[PDB]
Amino acid sequence: VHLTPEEKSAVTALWGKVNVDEVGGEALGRLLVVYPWTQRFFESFGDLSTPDAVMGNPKVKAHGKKVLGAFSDGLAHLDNLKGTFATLSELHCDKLHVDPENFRLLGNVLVCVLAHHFGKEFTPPVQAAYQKVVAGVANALAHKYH
Amino acid sequence: VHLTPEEKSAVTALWGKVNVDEVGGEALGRLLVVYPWTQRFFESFGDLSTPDAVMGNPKVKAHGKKVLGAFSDGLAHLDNLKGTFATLSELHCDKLHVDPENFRLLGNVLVCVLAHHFGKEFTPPVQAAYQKVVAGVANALAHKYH
Amino acid sequence: VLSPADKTNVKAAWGKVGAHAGEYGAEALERMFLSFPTTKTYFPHFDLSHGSAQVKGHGKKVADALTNAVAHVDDMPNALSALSDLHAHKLRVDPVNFKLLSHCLLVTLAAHLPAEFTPAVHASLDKFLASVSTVLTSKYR
Amino acid sequence: VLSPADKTNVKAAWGKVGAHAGEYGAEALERMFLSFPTTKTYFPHFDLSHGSAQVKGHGKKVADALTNAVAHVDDMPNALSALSDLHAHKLRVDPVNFKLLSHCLLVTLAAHLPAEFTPAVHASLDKFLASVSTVLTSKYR
Ligand code: HEM
Ligand code: HEM
Ligand code: HEM
Ligand code: HEM
Repeated sequence: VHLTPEEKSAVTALWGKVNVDEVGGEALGRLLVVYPWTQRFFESFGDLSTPDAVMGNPKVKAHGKKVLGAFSDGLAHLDNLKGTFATLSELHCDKLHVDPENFRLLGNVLVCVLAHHFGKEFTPPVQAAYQKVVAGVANALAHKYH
Repeated sequence: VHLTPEEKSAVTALWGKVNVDEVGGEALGRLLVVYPWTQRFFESFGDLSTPDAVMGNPKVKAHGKKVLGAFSDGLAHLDNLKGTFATLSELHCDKLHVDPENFRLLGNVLVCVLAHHFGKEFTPPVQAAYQKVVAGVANALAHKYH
Repeated sequence: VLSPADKTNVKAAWGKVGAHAGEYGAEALERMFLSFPTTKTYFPHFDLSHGSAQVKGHGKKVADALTNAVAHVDDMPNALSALSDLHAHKLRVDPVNFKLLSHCLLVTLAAHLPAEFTPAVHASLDKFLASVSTVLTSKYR
Repeated sequence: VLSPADKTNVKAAWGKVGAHAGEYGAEALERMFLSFPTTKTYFPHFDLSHGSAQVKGHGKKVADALTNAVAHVDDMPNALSALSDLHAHKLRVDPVNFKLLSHCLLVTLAAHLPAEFTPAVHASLDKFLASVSTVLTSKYR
C-alpha cells in the first residue's frame, strides 16, 4: 500500500484514538450480524442468535481484539503487508477456505465502525486513506488465492 | 496452475477441437448479452442492441479471436501466467479499469461455450480442469489489482 | 429482476428439461463438487463419489425446487420461504457458492440442450438462477 | 429480500434524513469519488471538486430516489423503472459501483446518525441498498 506521508499521518493519528479493547469486537460483531453466513466460521463461539447476543458475546469481543491487532500490525508496516499477513493468509485461505470477498466486507465494516465512532472527524479524505489500508489488508490476507 | 497429466491430456484433447475462428467471438458475444454492462467497454464496436446483433457483429467476432488466442497462449504457459499476461493485465487494469469480477465471468462464459459445443465430451473432470485454467487466467489478468 | 421475456424463456427452457430435471441436478452437483472442491464442506457426511445414489437423490431435490421456482417465478420469496430458511438461517451458505452451483447448472444445460441454450436463453437462465440465489441467501421471516 | 423488521428499520432510519437529503447524498458521492476514483468515469463532464454545487445537486437526486424506494419498498422494480433504464440500459454501470456507493452511503449515515446506526439497522440498511442496487442494475422491461 502506497500512502502519502499526509495520508499515513491522518490514518495513524485516528488509529491512536481507536479503543484497542472494543473496536475490533464491534467490527467482527457487525460482520456476523450484517453478513450472517460468516457465522458459519464461528460455531465454537457460542451464542450468535440475535444482534444483542453477538455484540455481547465475550468470545466475539476477544477475537475482535486479535483482528484489530492484525490491522494495527498492518499499519505498522504498510510496505510489507504480504509478509506481515503470510501466516494469517495460510490460515484463512488454505485451512479455513474463507471466500476472499468476505475480507473486503470486514474491512468495510471496520470503516463503518470508525465513521460511527468519530463522526465528522472521519472526513472523506480520511476514509479514502483508510480504504487504501483495508484493501491492502484484504489483498494480503487473500495472497494464497492469488 | 498445476494440472495432473490426465488433466493436461484432457484439456489439450478438447482444445484441439475448438474452432479458433468462432469460439472466442461466441464467448465474447455471450458475455455482452448475458452481462450487458460489459458493453460499455465496447462502444466503438457498433450494433450491440439485440443478441442477434451482438453475435453477428464482425468486430465482436474479430476481437473474440484475439481473446481466444490469449487463452490458447495461456494453455502453453500455465506455470507462468502472471508473467505471460503482464502486458494484458496492465491494459485491462491500469488503462481500462475493468472490474476483475468480469474476468471471472468471461472465463465461465467460455466454459459454457465449450459445454455447448462438445456436450458429452465436456465431462465433469474435463470441466474441473478447465476451471483451473480460466481461474488462472482471470487471476493473472487481475494481477495489477493484487 | 426478470423481464417478462426472461420469465417466458425460463419457463420454455426448463419445460424442455422435463423428465431429466433430476439427472441434470445430480450432474450439476457433481460438476460443482469436482470443479470447486470447497463446496464439499457443506456436505461433510455425504457420499460424494461418482454415481453416488445420495448425490443423485439430492440432485432430484434441487431440480424439483427449481421447477417449483419456475412455477412461481412471480412470487419466489413466498414459494421458497422454507428453503431460504434452510440455506440462509440454518446452513449459513456463503453466497459465492450459489454462483458456483448456478454456473454448473448452466454448464449442464449447455451440454445436454445445445440447441435450446441460445444466447438469449442463456442470459434469462443466468438471471433466473441469480434471482433464486438471492432468495435462498436472504433471511426475510 | 427484505424482512418486515428490515422494512421497519429502514423506514425509521432513513426517515431521519429529512431536509439533510441533499447534504447526505452529496457527502456519499464525494466519499465514493475520492475513495474509489474509477467511479468518476461515469461522470466525465461533472464538476467533482470538493463542495461542488453540481455534486450537491446530484446528491439530492440520489437521496430523493432512495426516499422513493422506501415509499415503494414492497414494489420497487415498478417504482424505480425509470432509474433502472437509466443506469442499466443507458449508462451500463458495472454492478461493482453500486456496492461502492452503497458502502459510502452507509459510512455517511454512520457518521451522521450514531444513535440510529445500530448493528440491526446497519444490517437492514445494507440489505435495502443491495435491493435497490439490484433493481438499478437489472433490465426488466
Ligand atoms: C479481513 C481481515 C481479517 C483479519 C485482519 C483477520 C485476522 C485474524 C486473526 C488475527 C486471527 C487469529 C489467528 C490466530 O490466533 O492464529 C483470525 C482467526 C480467524 N478468522 Fe480472521 N481475519 C480477517 C477476516 C476474516 C473473515 C472475513 C472470516 C470469516 C468470514 C474470518 C474467520 C476466522 C476464523 C474462523 C478464525 C479462527 C477462529 C478460531 O480460533 O476458532 N477471518 N483472524
Ligand atoms: C478474462 C479473460 C480476457 C482475456 C483473455 C482478454 C484478452 C484481451 C486481448 C488479447 C485484447 C487485445 C489486446 C491488444 O490488442 O493489445 C483485449 C482487449 C480488450 N479487452 Fe479483454 N480480455 C479478457 C477479459 C476482458 C473483459 C471481461 C473485458 C470487459 C469489457 C475486456 C475489455 C477489453 C477491451 C475494451 C479491450 C480493447 C478493445 C479495443 O481495442 O477497443 N476484456 N482483451
Ligand atoms: C439453485 C440453488 C439451490 C437450490 C434450488 C437448492 C435446493 C435444495 C433443496 C431442495 C434441498 C433439500 C431440502 C430438504 O429436503 O430438506 C437442499 C439442501 C441442502 N443444500 Fe441446497 N440448494 C441450492 C444451493 C445450494 C448451495 C450453493 C449449497 C452449498 C454449496 C447448498 C447446500 C445445501 C445443503 C448442505 C443441504 C442439506 C443437505 C443435507 O445435509 O441433507 N445448497 N437444497
Ligand atoms: C443507490 C444507488 C443509486 C441511486 C439511488 C441513483 C439515483 C440516481 C438518480 C435519481 C439520478 C438522476 C436521474 C435523472 O436525472 O432523471 C442518477 C443519475 C446518474 N447516476 Fe445514479 N444512482 C445510484 C447509483 C449510481 C452509481 C453507483 C453510479 C456510477 C458509479 C451512478 C451513475 C449515474 C450517472 C452517470 C447519472 C447521470 C448523471 C448525468 O450525466 O446527468 N449511479 N442516479
